[PDB]
Amino acid sequence: MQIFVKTLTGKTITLVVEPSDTIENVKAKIQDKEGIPPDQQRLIFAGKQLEDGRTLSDYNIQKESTLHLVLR
Ligand SMILES: [Zn+2]
Ligand SMILES: [Zn+2]
Repeated sequence: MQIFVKTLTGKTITLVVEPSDTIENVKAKIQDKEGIPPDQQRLIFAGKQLEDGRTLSDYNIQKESTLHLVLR
């Protein structure tokens, strides 16, 4: 399973994930890719604000979904 995270400049990060990954796990992967601290990261999927402790499955994030990094 992979997801796409678009940064604030529109750069695409491609991540390998699992349905049970938390948003906090995803923020750690974005930090390794781009050097963005997790506390600087805010993510949305389909208009929903994603919380660190909830999982991809909890938000119905699927293969090939796109998330966005948005302003903190
Ligand atoms: Zn696993
Ligand atoms: Zn994982």
